[PDB]
Amino acid sequence: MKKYTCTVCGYIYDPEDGDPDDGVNPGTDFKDIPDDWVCPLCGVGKDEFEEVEE
Ligand SMILES: [Fe+3]
Repeated sequence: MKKYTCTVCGYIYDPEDGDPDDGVNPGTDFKDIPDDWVCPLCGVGKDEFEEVEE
């Protein structure tokens, strides 16, 4: 499971951690996060995130 970055503020979604306080449990791949979820830090939608490839 890849990490994704919010391209607006730099927040990194790490699938190991999830975003549990917004209902996204540890182990949830980015593509399975409900599509109305927004960046916890800046509030933009999923469409401004990009996969972290390295
Ligand atoms: Fe953000």
